[PDB]
Amino acid sequence: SIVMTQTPKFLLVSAGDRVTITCKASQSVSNDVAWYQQKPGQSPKLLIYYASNRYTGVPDRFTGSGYGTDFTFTISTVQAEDLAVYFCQQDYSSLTFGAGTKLELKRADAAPTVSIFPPSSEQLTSGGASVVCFLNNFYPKDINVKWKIDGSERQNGVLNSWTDQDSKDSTYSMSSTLTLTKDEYERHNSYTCEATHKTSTSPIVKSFNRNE
Amino acid sequence: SIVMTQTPKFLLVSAGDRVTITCKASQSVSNDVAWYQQKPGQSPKLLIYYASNRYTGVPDRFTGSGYGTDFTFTISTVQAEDLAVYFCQQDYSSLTFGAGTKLELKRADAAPTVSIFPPSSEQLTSGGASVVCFLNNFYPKDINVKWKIDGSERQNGVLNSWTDQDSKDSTYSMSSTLTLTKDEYERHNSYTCEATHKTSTSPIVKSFNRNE
Amino acid sequence: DGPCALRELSVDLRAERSVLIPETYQANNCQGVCGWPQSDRNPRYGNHVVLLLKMQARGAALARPPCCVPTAYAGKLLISLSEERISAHHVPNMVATECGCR
Amino acid sequence: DGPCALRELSVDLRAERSVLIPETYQANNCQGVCGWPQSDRNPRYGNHVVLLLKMQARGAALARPPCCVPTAYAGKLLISLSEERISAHHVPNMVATECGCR
Amino acid sequence: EVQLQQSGAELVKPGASVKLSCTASGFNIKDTYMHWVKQRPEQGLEWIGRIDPANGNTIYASKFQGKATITADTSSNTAYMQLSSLTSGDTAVYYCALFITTATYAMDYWGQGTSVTVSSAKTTAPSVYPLAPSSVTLGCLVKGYFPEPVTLTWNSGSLSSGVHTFPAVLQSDLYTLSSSVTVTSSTWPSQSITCNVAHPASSTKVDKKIEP
Amino acid sequence: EVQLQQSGAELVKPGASVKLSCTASGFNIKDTYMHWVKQRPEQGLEWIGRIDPANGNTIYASKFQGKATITADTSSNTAYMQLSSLTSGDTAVYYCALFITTATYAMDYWGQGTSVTVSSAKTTAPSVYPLAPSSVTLGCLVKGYFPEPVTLTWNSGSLSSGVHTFPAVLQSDLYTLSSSVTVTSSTWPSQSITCNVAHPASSTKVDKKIEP
Amino acid sequence: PFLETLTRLVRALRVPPARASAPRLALDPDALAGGDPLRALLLLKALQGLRVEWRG
Amino acid sequence: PFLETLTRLVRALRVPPARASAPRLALDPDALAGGDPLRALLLLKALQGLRVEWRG
Repeated sequence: SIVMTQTPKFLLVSAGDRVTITCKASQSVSNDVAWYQQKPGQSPKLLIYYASNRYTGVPDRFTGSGYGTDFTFTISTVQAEDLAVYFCQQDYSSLTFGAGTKLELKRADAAPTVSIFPPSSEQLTSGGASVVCFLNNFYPKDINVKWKIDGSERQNGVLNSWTDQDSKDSTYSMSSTLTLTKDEYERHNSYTCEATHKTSTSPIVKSFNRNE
Repeated sequence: SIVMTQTPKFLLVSAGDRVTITCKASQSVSNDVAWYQQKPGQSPKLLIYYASNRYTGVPDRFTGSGYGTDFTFTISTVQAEDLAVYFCQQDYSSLTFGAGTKLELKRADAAPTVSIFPPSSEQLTSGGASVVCFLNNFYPKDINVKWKIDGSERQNGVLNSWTDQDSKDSTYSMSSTLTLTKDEYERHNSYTCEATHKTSTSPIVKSFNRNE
Repeated sequence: DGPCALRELSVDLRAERSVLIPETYQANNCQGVCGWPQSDRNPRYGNHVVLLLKMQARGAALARPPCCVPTAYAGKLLISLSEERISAHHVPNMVATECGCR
Repeated sequence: DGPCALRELSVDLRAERSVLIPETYQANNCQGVCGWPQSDRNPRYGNHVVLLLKMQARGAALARPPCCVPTAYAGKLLISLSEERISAHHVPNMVATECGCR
Repeated sequence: EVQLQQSGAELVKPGASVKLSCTASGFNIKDTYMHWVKQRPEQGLEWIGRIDPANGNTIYASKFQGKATITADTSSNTAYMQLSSLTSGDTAVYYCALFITTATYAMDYWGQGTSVTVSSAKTTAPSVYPLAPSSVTLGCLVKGYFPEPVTLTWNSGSLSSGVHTFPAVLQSDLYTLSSSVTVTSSTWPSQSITCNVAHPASSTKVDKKIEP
Repeated sequence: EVQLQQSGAELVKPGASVKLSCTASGFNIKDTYMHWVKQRPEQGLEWIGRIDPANGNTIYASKFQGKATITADTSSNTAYMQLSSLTSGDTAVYYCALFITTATYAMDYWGQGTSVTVSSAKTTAPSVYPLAPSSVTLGCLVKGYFPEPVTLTWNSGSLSSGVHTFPAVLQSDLYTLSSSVTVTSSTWPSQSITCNVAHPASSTKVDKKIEP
Repeated sequence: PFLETLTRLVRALRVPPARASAPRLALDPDALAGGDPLRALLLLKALQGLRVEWRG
Repeated sequence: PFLETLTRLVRALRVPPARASAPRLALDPDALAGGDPLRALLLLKALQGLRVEWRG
């Protein structure tokens, strides 16, 4: 079977640069190739068929070329609405769908916004306790989060969740949760959520106290 | 001479609506009318000639129609890159350029960011003193700014300056300046800059003290 | 705008030394949009054009949809006047006089 | 892509009762881009097209730039086979056989 | 126009079989073949097989042979795919497609996607909790439910600005989810904000009101 | 291509005369007429006159007759306009234009704009001052200069993110201007930031460094 | 009696293809409008066409 | 002697227009390519053309 190798596997642009992707084949595939696009949570959509033609509604930025065993796809001027994953398909035999290539943008740095929420009354009546920490609108991706109770480390029961890059301003987010039993929760007094990021020489700490 | 009346004189959209403008004439003008666009700080550009056409590079959104004594220009789906002023021109006689129509966008509310700067050392050596107050990234347009020295009103020598709607996030800004002589500045002790806006039941006050 | 139909397009011919007759050079051109079913005043479509229109209607997406183009032409004669010489030239296929989309 | 030229485009004709001969219906199409100066293999341009191209080059902006279209056609014959009846039809102007932009 | 419609998400035991459906609209399936495609979160796209409704001749890949049966019915323009001998490795998203590419024209239509899950757990209902503290952030927390699909909205869909919804995370055969909303200081508690949670599998609808 | 080039801004006494120029490029002026247009900040556009280089026949509006003389020279593709009897009401922006509109084709080319001011004040040089205080805002203030044109930049054009420049304001025949820049907490004072001011009329260039 | 056998033979010879991709679209023939001596010459033409068709 | 007077008359009759807008573009003629019996018929053709031209 024909095997298609796509490069590069990752990319990063500055919203004004030119982009090029290559998709080589393992055997003479004539000029039967197609270039797609898939945004998050949606089905793919054709962009270029055969080797050079353009589907209806495709703007003039996108273009593609190649023949025989080498094919390339290039975008002239990247915009903010071109965050997706691109595939290359062949048709000379049982269809194969490449491997896929991601894409990302750039912008100026920013600092996170931190909020901390304690357990509610209904949950406490139920029998458990959950403490929530939200970090919003930061950049770049990397960040570290730590939990402290009564001035000590705690790394059991934590759950973390991340979000994808926003389509409006290109900023991330994150949520952290700590779960305990009511009896254990009611035995301590103070809790703190700490965040370490690139844009600050000291951690950002948000704390709360149970008694008040 | 032919006189052209353009309506409406102001508009306001929500980035997804349809807009229509009309430009009536004072006499039979056949079908000689053209429509322009002037962004801030640049020269006009043509968009539609002979009452129904499209210059090279004009997208499909814009369109125009009419004949005899009534002409209309409509945009289907407004975007964020369509902030400008639109004119209508006739050619049956000495050219006339209508009156002009503005345009604005919408978004969620936001609060101002306030900073206060005291006089510099070089200026103090010179013989004067200037205190500066910056308000950044607020919405909507209306705001009030007040100056207070030693807990008293002061409304002499103030200068204010505003900024046009941003093309990146559609937010305003403002600067205020207060000027005094060296001796008068050194006679007092404390200064405060107060801002009143729609998104807060109490004023935002930023203060500083001369001694420290 | 309306459907595919003929319209005016003229230029002026200027020379630094001689004088040209006639001055205003007229060469029409047509414009519009021809659709399905036909609402025009020119002759009926061919079989190729209706085939393409049906292919478009079924759901396909052609890489070269039909266009309004001319199908007839006429010649013209020009005269150049200058001292010691008066010349005449004849050039065919200059003025469009009929058109329909193919 | 290349310049204005001729390319393949075919369909299949199907009937629920009778059988059609030939099955694959062939009707080529003209496609490409023609520019100035000419780099093609078809006959030379006309005077109208060169006039339009020069108008475009000077700086103007036409509302209907030149397009690659066909200029010749040929007929075809079809046969329908069914019990108690074999029929034949002939239809002209079906297959394109030349290209040239106007 | 043309439209492809599919069934809903399904959960099955490890060892049963499923029958997915795909029905066209505004088109006749006899014109061309119908393809079935598979997608896994990180393995990329794949090809399963195709069917030709007019004759009934079907083709399958070399890996899916013997565990996928494709059939068609032209009396109502529908296609079915039967998947048998599940082994907890088939949890994925399946697509119904029409493809045609040629030197002069092309046609490409895709479905909406059907999600298939294989597990031996038991269905359960969620638990909804509110979280309360010149800006304010509020949160709604959904805990302890199965299977994945669930819908969360704020103020019945009339509030969609500055709202973040983090993806679900699984641990010990139970999911979790959280949502956060940020508003200014002059719209709370002067107004009412509620989070609505709908789980279709168990047919549960809940609405919770945030109070100080 | 076609390009229109113009002269620079001019300041004139109340009673003298001015001579503005407009030179084409990549075109022959004998092909069509040349139009001169006027613009005031709030009164909208107007029409002054047109000239035909081939014959020399010129046309003027009914209001500008007798105080505007248009001439052309085809030996170098240039047009001149002489404006006489200034009365402090001619301070405006003037444009050089080519217009053609027809049922089948059109052309529209504009210049860059020449600014004319009429006043009896005297030229003067500016004074530049710095302003210093998880974010930091810094300011550069320009005070006491004439006439209006002046350029301000940060780090010689290597810092253009989060920078605001407010418009000039006139009081007691003297101008003022300010600029603000916001940066994060890990790029100051660890780096160097300076504001550069250039006044062309007096040929002055200054650079000032912000320090704590 | 005779023509029906020819129809059956023609249908039988047109075997389906084995390719994995659709070659082209299908369109019904409906709207491109135009001792028996018929049944004599028409069959000659049909056989002449089948000669070329079958070689594929 | 005679033709030059005709050229001068033709130039004189072509008065400039008074309209305030350009009617159309101007393009030089080097784009398209093709008892004296000449000077006998050409003058007649030119006068026939001028007959129609002058009425405007």
